[PDB]
Amino acid sequence: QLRQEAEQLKNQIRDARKACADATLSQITNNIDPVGRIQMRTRRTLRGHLAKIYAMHWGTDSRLLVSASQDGKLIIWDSYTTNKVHAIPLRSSWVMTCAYAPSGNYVACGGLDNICSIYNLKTREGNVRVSRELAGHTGYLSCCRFLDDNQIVTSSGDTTCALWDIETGQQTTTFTGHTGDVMSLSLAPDTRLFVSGACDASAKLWDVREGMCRQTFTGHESDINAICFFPNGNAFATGSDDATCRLFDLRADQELMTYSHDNIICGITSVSFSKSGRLLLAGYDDFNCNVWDALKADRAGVLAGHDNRVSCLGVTDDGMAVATGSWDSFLKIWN
Amino acid sequence: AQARKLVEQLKMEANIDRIKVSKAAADLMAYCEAHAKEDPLLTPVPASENPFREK
Amino acid sequence: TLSAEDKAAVERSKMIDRNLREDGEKAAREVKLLLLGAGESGKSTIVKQMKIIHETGIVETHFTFKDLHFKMFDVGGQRSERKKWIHCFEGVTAIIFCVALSDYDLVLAEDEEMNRMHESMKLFDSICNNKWFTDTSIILFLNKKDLFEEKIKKSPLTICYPEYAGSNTYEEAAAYIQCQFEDLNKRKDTKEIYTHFTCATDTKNVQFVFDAVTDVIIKNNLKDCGLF
Amino acid sequence: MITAITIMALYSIVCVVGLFGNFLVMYVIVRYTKMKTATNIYIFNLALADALATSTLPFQSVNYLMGTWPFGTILCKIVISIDYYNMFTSIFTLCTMSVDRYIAVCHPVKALDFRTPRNAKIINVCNWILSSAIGLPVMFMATTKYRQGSIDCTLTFSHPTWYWENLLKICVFIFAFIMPVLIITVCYGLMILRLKSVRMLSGSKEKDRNLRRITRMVLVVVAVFIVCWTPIHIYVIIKALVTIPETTFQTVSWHFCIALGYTNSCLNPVLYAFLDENFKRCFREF
Ligand SMILES: CC(C)CCC[C@@H](C)[C@H]1CC[C@H]2[C@@H]3CC=C4C[C@@H](O)CC[C@]4(C)[C@H]3CC[C@]12C
Ligand SMILES: CC(C)CCC[C@@H](C)[C@H]1CC[C@H]2[C@@H]3CC=C4C[C@@H](O)CC[C@]4(C)[C@H]3CC[C@]12C
Ligand SMILES: Nc1nc2c(ncn2[C@@H]2O[C@H](COP(=O)(O)OP(O)(O)=S)[C@@H](O)[C@H]2O)c(=O)[nH]1
Ligand SMILES: C=CCN1CC[C@]23c4c5ccc(O)c4O[C@H]2C(=O)CC[C@@]3(O)[C@H]1C5
Repeated sequence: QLRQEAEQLKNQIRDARKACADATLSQITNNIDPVGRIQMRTRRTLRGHLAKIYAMHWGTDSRLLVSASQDGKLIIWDSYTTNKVHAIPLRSSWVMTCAYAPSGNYVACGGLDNICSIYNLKTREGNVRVSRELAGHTGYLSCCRFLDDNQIVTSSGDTTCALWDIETGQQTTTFTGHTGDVMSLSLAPDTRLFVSGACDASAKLWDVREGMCRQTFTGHESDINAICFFPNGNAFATGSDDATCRLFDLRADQELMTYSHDNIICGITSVSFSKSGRLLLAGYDDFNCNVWDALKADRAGVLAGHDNRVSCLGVTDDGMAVATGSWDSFLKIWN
Repeated sequence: AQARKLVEQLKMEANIDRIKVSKAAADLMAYCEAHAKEDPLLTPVPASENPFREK
Repeated sequence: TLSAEDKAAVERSKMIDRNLREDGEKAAREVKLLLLGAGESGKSTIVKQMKIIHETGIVETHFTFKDLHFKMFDVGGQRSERKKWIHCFEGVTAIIFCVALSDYDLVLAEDEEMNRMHESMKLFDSICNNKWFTDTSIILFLNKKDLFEEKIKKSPLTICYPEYAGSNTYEEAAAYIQCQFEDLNKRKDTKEIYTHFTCATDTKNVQFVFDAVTDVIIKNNLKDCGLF
Repeated sequence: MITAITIMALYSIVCVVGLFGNFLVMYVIVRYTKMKTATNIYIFNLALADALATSTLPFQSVNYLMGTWPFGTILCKIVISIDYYNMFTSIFTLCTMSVDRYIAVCHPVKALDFRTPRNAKIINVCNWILSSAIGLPVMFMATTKYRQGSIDCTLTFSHPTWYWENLLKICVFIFAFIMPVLIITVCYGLMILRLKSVRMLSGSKEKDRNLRRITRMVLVVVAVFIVCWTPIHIYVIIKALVTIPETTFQTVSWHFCIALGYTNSCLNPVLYAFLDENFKRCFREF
């Protein structure tokens, strides 16, 4: 019935993208100066996790981050002095995401319990306690990012993202449209769009203002495990299990660059950009992260020293730190 | 029910603007070269102002 | 050279390390168990039988028995892709795999064509022969005793397996189901399926699972001491 | 004649290979693998006792060679004290490693909390303290005496010498030959019976092969312990009981007994660390 016209509309979209694609990224950057041999060493190491760390997030003060692990502990790391600020006992032993507020007043975490827990960090009593229990999904909460101090956008196991009013504890819009289990999302710097990648090998841009999808990028093969916006908000990179990262454009809609090596087969768990955006650090699954030149697709360096799977990655806002979490219970701050 | 929804959603998605990929890639290149002096990991800084002093 | 604020930060981090060490010592003694099976077979019933005698998301149940603290991980509320969250259960002590004996001829609720027992067999295949459960022994609780008795006194078992040659008695049929549900694993030296038929015998269930946990704890201690 | 040269060769080769093996064990237990488990701490302490015991061998070897001790009273005082000290520390670390394995196998629910690196550390602390508590009498009571135009520094005793030397010799014998042997035999026997009866190690050819390997390594450990300790302890007790006439045969018997008692500490790293399965797993990593 309508499947044939849907298929020819697919073909029309691909034909429009082919016609609009006139020169690849690597053709114009053929004369750019490469970053060359890069070398980075472990300035700090945050020891104190006793189980499998799955995700972390930085802070906008570029000093305090938060980490989560299988033990059920939410440890706030002072990356300057390598200290512990808080230890929040999670009610769920299974978490694979956490978020840190730009205001710092709130912290979030979620996992196989399908519920996002919110804890208050600047409570008048001086301790940390639950403030709102954001429930309403039907799948595991695989990513969470604070839109601001009163909103969080979350990607869940029920193939739908959801903006959340943190005060009332209810959603305001639902981002249905994934034919596959969504894992990661990333927020635009202007905080009006967010792109989320799912297991159907497609990342979708969404309008945060009303709750509608704008593009879909189907370059990858297996399933999307990571995603991160560019600092200008007009591009993003996707991590996935097909041993390849991909850079996309929100406007040109094509696939700009591919980040793969024929000598590596394992998947990619986390991606984050630097300030300039020339530096994309993809946490691989060969026990280390990989430094990628985001214009030449050249592996500039390697970030080795992890005893287990690399689970999460994040570059701080002022770009002085590469915080790598891992399954071997050791965070490593790099510079 | 989902088939007509995806058809209408992707018909709405199809009729959007697409700027030339040379222009977008040049804008990405310009953003990268215009912030090269600001990125600490691309251009390393001496340990005087570095907040990560090993001990 | 540390000021008062740095001293307070160091003391707070030390206190957090102390409470964290106590919590890790508490949590390195607990016993972790993981429930699987088909959506109707046996998992909520066995955890309901468990909770009735000692007292969405993951359902948890904690209890004590012979000065050993156990844990229940019922993942029945995870209506999603099993592949992307199965790696979160590496450090579990043992797996309680609940299947149904009387599901060999029952037709699955979707498409009215696929068999329930063969679907449970495929699930057991994917769970036994994945990269995350190799050193973890799988307990198997072949439930639905009386229903299986009645349905094999009424109907032949050859409708499920078109190779059955034994009589329609309970012992030979249950032995056939057990051995065919055992030999499917591709690695028999390390994996040790401790099978136990049950319907409502609460005392035997906890003793059997404690025996299996004690065996895998013995194996872990033998790995720790370097003997094995 | 030439018997002293063969004794010198035996002492030299035992000391050299013991220090060689102990140095390899120290290097591989520090740099390659870590000491975050109870058994790693126990093997490290055993290697410490074995290296410290076998370093005093060339001192006694040149003591026999020159027939005199030109190294002063304080040096052989600390040598005798550290010899008794190292012999008890090696004995007690073997005994406590054995009882740790027995607790691990036969008492697993209790070993969930009784087997921690902190508990291993405090057991080693109590080990070396309880060895010091009996090596302290050997400290001040050892002295250098003069006899027959030669210098030797066997330790003396109090004014009633006979029951003092009898009591010290029988205390050393009963402790370091009834505490180790009986406890290690009963503990490894109970462990190997319960390890025969377990479901993981019965019902297949590979399970029986693992059973055979575990019983074999236990038997080799107890066998080399007995072979290295019995011919010297009873020789000491019969030299204390009756007066053996001075003959080259009894002197080379004494030297062979000392050499075997040090071959014990030579072979404990080989049969405790090189045969350990976790150490072999670390070996195959490179
Ligand atoms: C040298 C002799 C004569 C003096 C007595 C020293 C004693 C108290 C020393 C010597 C060897 C030491 C042990 C050597 C190794 C370790 C492992 C380490 O991770 C924790 C401490 C521990 C367990 C030590 C405890 C204290 C110890 C037993
Ligand atoms: C239990 C097994 C290992 C056998 C142990 C053998 C030991 C105890 C044997 C081997 C050689 C023996 C010595 C050989 C020679 C002599 C000279 C003789 O005029 C008196 C006995 C005496 C001094 C023996 C004492 C006991 C001795 C040291
Ligand atoms: N006669 C008999 N009935 C049994 C037995 N065990 C369980 N049931 C029932 O079979 C239904 C399946 O739903 P069930 O809860 O198992 O689904 P699930 O756990 O996968 S979510 C439950 O209502 C149970 O009362 C048994 O031995 N004998
Ligand atoms: C192989 C060295 C072990 N030694 C410990 C101390 C001593 C010794 C041993 C066995 C039993 C003892 O009572 C005893 O005291 C000592 C003695 O009288 C001479 C022999 C020893 O140097 C030797 C073995």
